[PDB]
Amino acid sequence: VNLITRTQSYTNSFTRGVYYPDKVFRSSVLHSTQDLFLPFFSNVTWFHAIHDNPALPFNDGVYFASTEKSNIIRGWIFGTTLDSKTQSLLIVNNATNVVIKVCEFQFCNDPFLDVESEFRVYSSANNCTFEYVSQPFLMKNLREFVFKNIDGYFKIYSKHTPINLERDLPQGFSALEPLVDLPIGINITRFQTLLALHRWTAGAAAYYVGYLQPRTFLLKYNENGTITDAVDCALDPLSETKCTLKSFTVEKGIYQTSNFRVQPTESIVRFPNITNLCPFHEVFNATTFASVYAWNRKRISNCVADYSVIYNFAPFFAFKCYGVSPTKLNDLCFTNVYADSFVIRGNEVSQIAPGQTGNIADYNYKLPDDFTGCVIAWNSNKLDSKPSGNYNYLYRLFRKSKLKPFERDISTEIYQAGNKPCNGVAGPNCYSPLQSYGFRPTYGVGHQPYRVVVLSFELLHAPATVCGPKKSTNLVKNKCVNFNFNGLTGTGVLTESNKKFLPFQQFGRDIADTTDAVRDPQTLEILDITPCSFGGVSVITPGTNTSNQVAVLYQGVNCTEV
Amino acid sequence: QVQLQESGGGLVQPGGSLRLSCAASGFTLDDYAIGWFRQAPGKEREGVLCISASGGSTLYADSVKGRFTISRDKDKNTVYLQMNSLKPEDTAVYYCAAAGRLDLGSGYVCYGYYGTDYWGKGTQVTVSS
Ligand SMILES: *[C@@H]1O[C@H](CO)[C@@H](O)[C@H](O)[C@H]1NC(C)=O
Ligand SMILES: *[C@@H]1O[C@H](CO)[C@@H](O)[C@H](O)[C@H]1NC(C)=O
Repeated sequence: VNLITRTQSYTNSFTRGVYYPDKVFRSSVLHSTQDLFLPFFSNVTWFHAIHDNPALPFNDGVYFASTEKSNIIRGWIFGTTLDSKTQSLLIVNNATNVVIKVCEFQFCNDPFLDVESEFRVYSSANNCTFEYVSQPFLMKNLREFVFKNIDGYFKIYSKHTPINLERDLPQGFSALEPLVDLPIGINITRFQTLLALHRWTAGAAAYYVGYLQPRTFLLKYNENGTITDAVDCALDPLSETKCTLKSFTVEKGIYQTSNFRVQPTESIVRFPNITNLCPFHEVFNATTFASVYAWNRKRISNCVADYSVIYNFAPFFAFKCYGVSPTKLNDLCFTNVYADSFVIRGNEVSQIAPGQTGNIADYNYKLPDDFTGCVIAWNSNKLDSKPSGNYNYLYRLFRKSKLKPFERDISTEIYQAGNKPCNGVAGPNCYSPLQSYGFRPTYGVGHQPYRVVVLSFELLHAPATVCGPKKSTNLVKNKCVNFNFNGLTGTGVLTESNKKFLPFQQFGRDIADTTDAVRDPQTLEILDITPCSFGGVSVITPGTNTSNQVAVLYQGVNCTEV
Repeated sequence: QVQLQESGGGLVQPGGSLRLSCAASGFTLDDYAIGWFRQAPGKEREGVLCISASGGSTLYADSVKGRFTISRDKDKNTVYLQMNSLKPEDTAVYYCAAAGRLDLGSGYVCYGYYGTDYWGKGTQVTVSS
């Protein structure tokens, strides 16, 4: 039942949430690490619940804080959608022990503790994978916890600090000490916190929730090994100077911290030239399909292959492809397409697949085991079946050896299965390796004729010619943008090239062994390339004993671009 | 696939000459017996000429023996019919047809008459008389 409401205020993070990055002792040294932390002076949602959408996202990790003293808060739940369709975490605190479970429980709109039952938390557990029991963690005070999940490993750090009567988060420092690690290894996008109410009875609670980011931190250990101060590396340029110089004091002078560049924003698409469209209507529906032993082959190039209109040409069910996807055929671009249309038996429809053997395969039609393409088969019982029985269709039956991939046999003769020569007469041990298909409208599903069209695509080895109508949106003329050109990945600010690339020229090499003019195949336009604006950053500041004010100087760039 | 289309014809004086040819496109049968047929308005259609596919064994009709010359070319898969000494009784709608050979008693014998698998649109041959 819905009986709880919640309000959200907001506050600053000040400087909190620094946990011992590694369980290693040091002394009187400064250590620089890179890990997940709470960036300083960040955004905090002060939640106040009173008796609601407890769907709080999890992101990468969570920092939780509370100041209640009645032990009203208990346990946590983690998951991605929190239904019975997926697993979820069941870390529940208790005055005696602590229990963690992973199963596809069914949580209601607001799980809670009856208080000592969890039926309202979840109806049942069906397919469970992990269980664990241990000693409980929770034992005028401020209680801080940090939970994270890295490489399928769930780690919790905690700290209980004493606080005076202060309204907001106190200043100073307080390290977090590790407590727990477990191997769960699931995706978790959000989390919920459980409350226990006696019976119900009115209650109130308040807490702070924050999210963490991967940053580089610097920490100062004292002579006993307890962290007393830390410095962020991405807060303000002075902090960057402190991180680079590796000290807590900066003297008067000028220092160099890092560089700056203009980031790319978009991407540029340059397809092959387009003038015409592929004639798909003359292959799938022509009132004629060649025999299986002598199959037709049509070459398709220099046109746009609209596979979407294929469904409107033949009454088939769906595509089946091996090296490509039916829905992704409008993006990939191929230099050549091959169409092979024929008629086979209903039970022989399953006989077209890599790594298969049959009478049709090794004697009529063979494809490489590395086939990259699609096959479309549809029944044609209303056109290739006659009351008297169709006789035009023939298929080979006897052959001396198996057919190689993409090989056809049309030559006819009298097959010999005896020592004596056939001598052109089909007598003893002399047969005809060509049998006519028996098609009738009264036959079964597996014996009805089926029209099969095989489309084979050639990968990007030659200049591409066949793919969908992708617009070559010109990359404006003054944008720091990346570009993908037929396998070449690059970036820069790119204008129109005034260079006179003679019709054969497609790429321009600079003095420094790199491209400075590129070519779009869609329209014969050559494009000029220059590097994106970039430079260095320096900091001018007096000694730290005087003031923290600094000045930032960008090298070689006027105040016109960032 | 298998489609038969004819060419030639028209109106000619008695004793003239004509050439009629029907082209067989898409044919795939190994052995078959194609035949030519004519039908004057008011009479039943009947076979005219037919030759063997393997070697070209000439078979002619009594009424049109000698006057009707037939030739089969495998290069274009078409049958050429030559007409001469035309008579008023030759006025009919001429058709071309294709059918397979009869396989009875472990032998190869070409059979025409009725029971033809495919037929063409046909042409009209008229004698001025
Ligand atoms: C905290 O979050 C609110 C909600 O977006 C935001 O408007 C506010 O600026 C944030 N506070 C600070 C100090 O950035
Ligand atoms: C470190 O421990 C010693 C005794 O073990 C103690 O005298 C000293 O005060 C401790 N350091 C700090 C900073 O309190």
